[PDB]
Amino acid sequence: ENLYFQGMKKVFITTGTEHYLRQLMENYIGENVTLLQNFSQSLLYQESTGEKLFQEGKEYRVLQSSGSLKGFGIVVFEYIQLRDEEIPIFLQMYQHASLHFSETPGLQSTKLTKAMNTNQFLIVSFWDSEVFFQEWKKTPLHKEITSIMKKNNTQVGFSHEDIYHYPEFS
Repeated sequence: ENLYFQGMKKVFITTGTEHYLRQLMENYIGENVTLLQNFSQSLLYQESTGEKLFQEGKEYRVLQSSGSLKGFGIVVFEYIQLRDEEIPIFLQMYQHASLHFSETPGLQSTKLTKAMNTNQFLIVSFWDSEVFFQEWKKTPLHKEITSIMKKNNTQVGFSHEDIYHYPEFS
């Protein structure tokens, strides 16, 4: 089995107003669901195994994962487009880099994912605070992600870095 193509571990990402997404959370209470927010927008992040079926949001296949979500801090979404020729190289490099994620200060968890049926990749990283993420920007992995993000951008919204935080405590 080639899990790049056939893997069943997924991330679903649904954007919307806080009110809508809080209703959506109510309907999927007791699921793997996290509400995140930034200045513009709210987002629901879920990990699950299987298919989207009728569920909302955009689906990404998880290729590589590390760590575990602690439920606080900031979450960074790095969307990049890879050319076919780059994919084996990038996956190997990322796997080698990931051997050192446990030594990366403030890094809780990472997900390397691919949009279903396309060459758009999404790297999700969970951090204790933005300070730790800003330090990580100094690393070769961040530099190469940034390079690809700029070089391969087809200018239709598939390449961007979005930062979210956990919502106000209620």
